[PDB]
Amino acid sequence: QRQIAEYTQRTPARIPWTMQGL
Amino acid sequence: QRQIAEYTTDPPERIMAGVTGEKGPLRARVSGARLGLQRTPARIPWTMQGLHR
Amino acid sequence: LHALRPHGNWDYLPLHNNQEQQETASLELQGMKASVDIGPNRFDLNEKDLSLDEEEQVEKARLDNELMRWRRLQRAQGSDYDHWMEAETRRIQEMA
Amino acid sequence: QFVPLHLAFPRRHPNSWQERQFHLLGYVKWPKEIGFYNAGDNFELTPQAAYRIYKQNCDETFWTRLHNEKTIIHLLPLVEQDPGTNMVLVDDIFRHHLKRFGADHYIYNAVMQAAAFAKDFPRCEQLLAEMR
Amino acid sequence: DEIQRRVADRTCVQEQSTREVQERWKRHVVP
Amino acid sequence: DYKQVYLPYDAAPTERELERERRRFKQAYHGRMEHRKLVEVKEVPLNVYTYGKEGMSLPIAIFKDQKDPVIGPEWTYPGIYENKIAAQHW
Amino acid sequence: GAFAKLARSNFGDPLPSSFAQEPYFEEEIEAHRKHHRPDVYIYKYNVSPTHFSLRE
Amino acid sequence: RLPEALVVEKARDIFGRPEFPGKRVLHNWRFFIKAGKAATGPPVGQEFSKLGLKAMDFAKVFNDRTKPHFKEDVELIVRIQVYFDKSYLFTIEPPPTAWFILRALRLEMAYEIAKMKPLCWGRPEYPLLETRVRRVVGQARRMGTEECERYRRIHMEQYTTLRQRELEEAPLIERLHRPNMSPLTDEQIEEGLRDPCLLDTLWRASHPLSPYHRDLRERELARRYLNARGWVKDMTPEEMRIVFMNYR
Amino acid sequence: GAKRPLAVVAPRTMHRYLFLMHMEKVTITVSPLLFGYGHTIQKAVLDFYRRAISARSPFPKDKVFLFYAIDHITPRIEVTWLDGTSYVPPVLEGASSQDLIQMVMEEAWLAADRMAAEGRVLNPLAIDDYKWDQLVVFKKVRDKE
Repeated sequence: QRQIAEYTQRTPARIPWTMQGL
Repeated sequence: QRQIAEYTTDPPERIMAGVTGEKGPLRARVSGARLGLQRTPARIPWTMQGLHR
Repeated sequence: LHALRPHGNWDYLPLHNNQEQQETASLELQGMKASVDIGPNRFDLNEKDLSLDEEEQVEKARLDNELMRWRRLQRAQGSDYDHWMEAETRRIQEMA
Repeated sequence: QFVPLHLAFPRRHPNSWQERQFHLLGYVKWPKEIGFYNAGDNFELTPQAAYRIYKQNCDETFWTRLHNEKTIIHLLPLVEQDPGTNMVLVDDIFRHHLKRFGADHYIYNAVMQAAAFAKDFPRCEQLLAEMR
Repeated sequence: DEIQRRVADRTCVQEQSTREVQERWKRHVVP
Repeated sequence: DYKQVYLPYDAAPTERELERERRRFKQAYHGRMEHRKLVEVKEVPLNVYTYGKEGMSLPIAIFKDQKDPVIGPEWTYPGIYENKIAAQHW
Repeated sequence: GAFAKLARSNFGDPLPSSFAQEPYFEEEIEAHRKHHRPDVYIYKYNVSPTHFSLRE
Repeated sequence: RLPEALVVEKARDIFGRPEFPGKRVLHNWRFFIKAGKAATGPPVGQEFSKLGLKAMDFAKVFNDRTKPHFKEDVELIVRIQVYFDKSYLFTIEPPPTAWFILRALRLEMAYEIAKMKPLCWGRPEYPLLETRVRRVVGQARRMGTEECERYRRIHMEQYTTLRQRELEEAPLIERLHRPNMSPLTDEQIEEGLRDPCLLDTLWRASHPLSPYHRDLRERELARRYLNARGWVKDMTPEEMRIVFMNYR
Repeated sequence: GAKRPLAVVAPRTMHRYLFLMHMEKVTITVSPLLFGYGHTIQKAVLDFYRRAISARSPFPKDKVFLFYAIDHITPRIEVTWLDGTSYVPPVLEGASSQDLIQMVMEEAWLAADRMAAEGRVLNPLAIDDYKWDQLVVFKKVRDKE
């Protein structure tokens, strides 16, 4: 009674453009 | 049953459960149980006796 | 050779100074230089990437065992009392 | 070249040195009922002593599914010899395993092999179906 | 106890939950 | 050159005050320890009240359209009142 | 000989390698078996379709 | 504290950090080149001849970038990083503090100068200038009341709250480069994941003997020091330092 | 599904680099959340990914894929061959990047044997620009000692 009273996923990495664009 | 398995099993055991070595099972899986250390074969070679920091 | 020198076409690239200055340089122009055009971009290429054959592996293990036994034999060669006392007092001064 | 550096024969240790090194390494001479060194000089634990240490250390923090598996392994020949009374011990081990760790490939395969030795193919089929 | 202390100190990458659940079951079953 | 954009005060100073401030700033100490010797400072500006406090344009621009940035009050700059005490030769 | 024939040159390298002062080699198994060995165990012995061994 | 908006935009454009590929670097040149001048001799051309690359291709883009909308006769730093693929990345940087002090001499001046030298133009706030103005005045020295008593504490409070806000808002890249004792947010996680150099900083933080691992090691050593010479378990390092300084 | 029995003895080679010619694709899922828990494992997996990017291939950037998993148990490496078989090299503590490379290359040789036995044709290994880049450091070390 007293207690109630007190109570109330998988993302791919981004390669840099200097490496992926060529 | 499933919840008790997940609550008792640790990441290392649940990783090494399905792993198998070249000489057979993993040494960790084989020696995880030791009813007294007198029963251990001590199959570590002299090149592997060493232990890094 | 002066006619077909490297980068000799830059005089003809821009047909006019105004048209050349109209273009605005960006950091992409700097970044594009770091990318090799013909070959693929690779992270690292060092001596550790050199694969070894069976004979090379056996020879390397033999050289390592030779180095081990050489260190062991030098522990006794340098154990001449003079050099041994030298190393002993050096270690004493190091720890002190 | 002809002067040998090392020598495997003749031996370089008398009989007393065997006992000396055995007591130096830290091993203890246990009675035969607990365990002994077999023909291959490997330490072998009696199934009775295995079940005893199981009953005594099943509650401690260092007990493991692999320890239960090894206990069933040690009980296997006694189970083969007498499938009537030793299956009770195996079932007790499985009950404690379900209480502590639960369902596991280790314990299920161990009890499957135990039933296979005890000549219970219906029980083996039941265990496989339970796994599935 | 010795081997678990050594392996914990030398690994240093683990989770205390697995070590705690076993000692809790011990506290619940033994005394 | 230094370019006086605005005056930081409203009362023009006098020659006697300017000279006394210059003579007072002409001497300064070097280091903070037992080996402390009094030295004379060189290249003292003719004005002290309007040298590096407020109302000047420092020629530190890097850019075409970047004008010589103006000099603000003492208090618009953070940490400075504690720097005047802690940024010494300890 | 094959490499020398491809390179169109004779090779006379002497004493290429001695075995060892104590040659030792452990047992080697099939290419697929040495990496796909299952953990099949019986009473106290690892049992593979080609090998036996002691387990603990 | 912050420069003019147009000056900041212009600085962000000129002093940019292109996405580095992360290859094994060969070396790093720190050269001093002016805006309207093309260096192709001993300072830069000799190095490019030693390396085998063409200095003309670099001088062309440099003169195309730094020459317009810049004041004439302004010494600018250039950091060039060369990789194992014989490829270089050059980044422009404002004049050195020595040149700035020389131009100023022919705290207000010092702060206005230090306004031009942040560590990253992507965030001109971090780091706070009042920390680097100390080094600026130190280099200047190496070369050659009622309002103050309240402004000191006002500035102390502002510095402390801004340092706390920076410690809280440290991004994922800064978190991986240097550890942080504040909870990490999923928003900052995604912000760091969008960055391409995440993999490179991750590898550099995973490799041992790194600054990140050194900070972790010194944290562990401080923990062991507390566990060994602590009066009580729940002892804070501040009170431990107080005990040390008061007990000698 | 093969017409001939498989090989018995495998070639012995210290595999230092990857060879993605007989390999369709690789997906390395790694967790960038915390590294004080996997300093060894994270470093090993990251350096393995780096070597896979720098591996021997015409365009390894098209075959290598990296996946950040914000909430992951342990870094995984899935390899799919030309046939489509899925293999998982287990990663444990103490395993090095060279160890992972050797595992993957041994399994790749086994899979290539399987393809050749099933009847699938495979592009053979020959002299490539990667081989020239490797002879570069070969010349370097032979001039060193």
